Amino acid sequence: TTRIGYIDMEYILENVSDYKEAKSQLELKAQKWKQEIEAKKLNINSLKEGLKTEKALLTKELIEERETEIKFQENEMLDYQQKQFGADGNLMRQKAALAKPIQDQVFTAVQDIAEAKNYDFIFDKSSDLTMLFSNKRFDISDQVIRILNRPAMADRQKALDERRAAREKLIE
Amino acid sequence: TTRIGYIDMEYILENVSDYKEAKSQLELKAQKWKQEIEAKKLNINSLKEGLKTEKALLTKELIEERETEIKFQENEMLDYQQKQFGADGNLMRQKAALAKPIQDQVFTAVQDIAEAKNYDFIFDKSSDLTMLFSNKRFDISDQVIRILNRTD
Amino acid sequence: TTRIGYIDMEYILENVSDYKEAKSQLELKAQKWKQEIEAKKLNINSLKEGLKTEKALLTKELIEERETEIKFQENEMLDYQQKQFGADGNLMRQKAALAKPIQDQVFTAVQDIAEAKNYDFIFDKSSDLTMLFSNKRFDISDQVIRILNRTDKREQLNKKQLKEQEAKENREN
Amino acid sequence: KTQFSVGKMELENPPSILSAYKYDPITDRYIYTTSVDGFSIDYPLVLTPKEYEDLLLKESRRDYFRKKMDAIDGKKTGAEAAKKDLLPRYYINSSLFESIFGSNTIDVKPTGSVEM
Amino acid sequence: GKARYYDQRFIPALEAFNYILYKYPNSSNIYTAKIWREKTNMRLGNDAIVVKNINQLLKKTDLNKQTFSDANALLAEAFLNLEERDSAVAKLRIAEQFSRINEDRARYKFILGQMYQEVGNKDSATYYYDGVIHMNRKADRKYMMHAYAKKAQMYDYEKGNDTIFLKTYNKLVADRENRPYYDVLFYEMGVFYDKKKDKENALKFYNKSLGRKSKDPYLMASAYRNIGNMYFKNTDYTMAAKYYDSTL
Amino acid sequence: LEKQVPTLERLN
Ligand SMILES: *[C@H]1O[C@H](CO)[C@@H](O)[C@H](O)[C@@H]1O
Ligand SMILES: *[C@H]1O[C@H](CO)[C@@H](O)[C@H](O)[C@@H]1O
Ligand SMILES: *[C@H]1O[C@H](CO)[C@@H](O)[C@H](O)[C@@H]1O
Ligand SMILES: *[C@H]1O[C@H](CO)[C@@H](O)[C@H](O)[C@@H]1O
Repeated sequence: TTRIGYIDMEYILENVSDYKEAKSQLELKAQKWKQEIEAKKLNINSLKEGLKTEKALLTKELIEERETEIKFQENEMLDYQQKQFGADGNLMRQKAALAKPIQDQVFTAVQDIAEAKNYDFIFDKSSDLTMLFSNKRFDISDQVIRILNRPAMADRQKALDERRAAREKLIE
Repeated sequence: TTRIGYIDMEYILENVSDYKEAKSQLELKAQKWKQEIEAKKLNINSLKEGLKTEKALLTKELIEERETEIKFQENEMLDYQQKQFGADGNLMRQKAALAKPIQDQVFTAVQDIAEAKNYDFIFDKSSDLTMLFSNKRFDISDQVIRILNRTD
Repeated sequence: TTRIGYIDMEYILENVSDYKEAKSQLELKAQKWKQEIEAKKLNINSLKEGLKTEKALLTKELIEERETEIKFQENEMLDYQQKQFGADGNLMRQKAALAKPIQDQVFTAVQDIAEAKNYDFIFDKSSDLTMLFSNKRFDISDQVIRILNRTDKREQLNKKQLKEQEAKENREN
Repeated sequence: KTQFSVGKMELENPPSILSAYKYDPITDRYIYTTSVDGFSIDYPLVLTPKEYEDLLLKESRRDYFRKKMDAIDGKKTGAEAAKKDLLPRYYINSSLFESIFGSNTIDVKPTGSVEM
Repeated sequence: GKARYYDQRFIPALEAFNYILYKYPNSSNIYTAKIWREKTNMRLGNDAIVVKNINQLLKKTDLNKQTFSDANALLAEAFLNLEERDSAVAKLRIAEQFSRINEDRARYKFILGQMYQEVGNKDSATYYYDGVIHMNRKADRKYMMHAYAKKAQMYDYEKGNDTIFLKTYNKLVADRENRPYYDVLFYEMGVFYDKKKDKENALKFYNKSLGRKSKDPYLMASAYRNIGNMYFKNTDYTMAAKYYDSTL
Repeated sequence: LEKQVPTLERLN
């Protein structure tokens, strides 16, 4: 009265092209952010070199003012890095936005199969919790993939009956 | 004959107490500490660059003391980072003090419910990575929440 | 309905004597490596003190050679420390490889137990925190430990015992 | 309808974002840092020996089990290489299985002439 | 398991041996599986466990002579990894005593001689090297020729008889069966003449060893370096530099 | 010297 199946999301996502496209888009966005940060680093290094080339000529007040300007630029860089790659913003949001459609398709397929087969829980075989044994007939990964990408005597007798029916129907 | 339930630890934690606001405050403090560490790293790098610029004018003796000062600053930053962000202390200790009494109370309530109602397995759905789908009929978190609220 | 069993890998590893002895030997080897690192540090400090004591009597070239030798010794010590105690160093890699044969034996025993007793799923309870409450009736860890001890302390049957076993198993035909 | 409690699936970090453990011998600690180009994305996690060791052993055991059952299953794009280090009890491969004849091809051909 | 072991894939080999010990209690290969599991563990760096388990097995098993020798060789290797020279020597002595394969016996006697020479016991080292020599054609000639080389290394330069040594090694190096090892012999002779302060003969025999084209790079390098040192100690630094360039 | 040639070029 309580049935459990498993999904093995790694294998399923290996068979979805949208997953690879989303990974490529995320990598492209990360590269764009890295290029912007590198441009800011180049500007800051140019400012540092400009201050260094005159550190032995001007007085202390000008040196201190230029150092404060450099520190302000570095703080602006740190703020930009925390905004782009930080723990909240423009990377978590981008990841969630890219993963929302794939999650929608995969979870719609999984929910359809779970409702059809009356499963109460659907574990993930590729998660942190490891199953050393699985009954292998509760694995619904192949059915999910098919949905996304869209007693030998008895078998022999069924094949013979199907052949007879097909041969009878084809000629008439 | 096998009876299985599950709980959502995050949902119970948010319902019984003001866990979200305290967690957000702790996250803000941790971000402030991380920014302080980054500022210390920037200051150390600036000191290293300044020492590198002035080497000929030095007697190799003030160079030694400047290197020791830089090493002292680096060690101070490292010990501050370990104290604030160690596996035990000032972030993990604060998070533990935030979520440990309620976690122990939830564990005790879950054990009591399991013994009384003869549950065989109680799963924790809070990870959201394992346990992708749950029937929500084998959900005992309202019972855990009511048991927690019964205690003052 | 589904039948669920589980093991506790930490418990199983705790109840295996050879694993504990191997871990102790690994700790002893790590202590020996730390002593070697301390000896390297002592040599480096002796070189630095020797250079400092007579730094005035040396020319610039000789000072440069002594400083390069000290830097080479320091870099060698750092390389040895990273190679032995790094995140993927000798110590950590050898620690991770200790339980692999035990994991193989546990996996085989779990497959056999789940075949024998009609278990649909067997979980590793210690892999994550998903399993909050687990009834001890479904814990097959002690059975796995019994199996592991049985294969560890195996004994070859005698000629009389082998003949008796052949006669017993040949009674079907 | 059964009103499922849906979990979640998320993308992993792009390869440009490194995430690694570094051993600091000055304090004898292991620091986990997730950085893009040296900028710590989250809080560093510094642990003692026997604190890094427990987590490393846990993840290594999990990875060993996962790789073994991935090799057993076979449909994971890389399980064929790992099948060699498997116990042959857990899989059957057809490369060393042959039919009554080595293949199903028929190649017996005639050459010459016939006269009436 | 054996094929995986000799392929140096030790974890799967151990898995196969453990499966033998787990699934087949009525098998007649239980002791062979145990010994193979122990040597796989030794290859995995568990020498203390290997010593414990092999001692347990050898306590009451009265197993076959060849497997007894194999177990003692495994014990000797495990003790070597534990840095216990005396235990390794005793175990290798037992393994050589109980061995039935002539190649293994010659290798074990050579390793025993090497152990005693490393410790400094030239009497026992000479005993075991002479034991290798006494196995004349029952084993590979490399063991006998290198035993002669190591006997030359342990020559007593204060009280030893130069005439007997010279006649023995001249007879050795004027033999057709010893050609593939002439270099190893020639170098040794040069070393002898190097330590008797006879630079002409030392240079001649070093040159002979070099002209033998050893195919072992370190023997060629050692001969070049020894000639370079002979020239350096003679205040001839141009030739010393040339020969150092040669050995580099 | 080559670090101060640019500021020599720079004027006003
Ligand atoms: C191996 O055996 C030697 C002598 O047999 C001992 O001295 C050693 O301590 C180890 O037990
Ligand atoms: C090795 O063997 C020689 C000859 O048997 C002994 O004299 C020596 O003391 C060591 O035991
Ligand atoms: C070795 O001994 C012979 C005589 O036995 C000597 O003639 C020779 O010079 C060397 O001393
Ligand atoms: C080093 O020097 C020796 C001297 O003869 C050469 O034979 C060798 O080829 C290398 O040039």
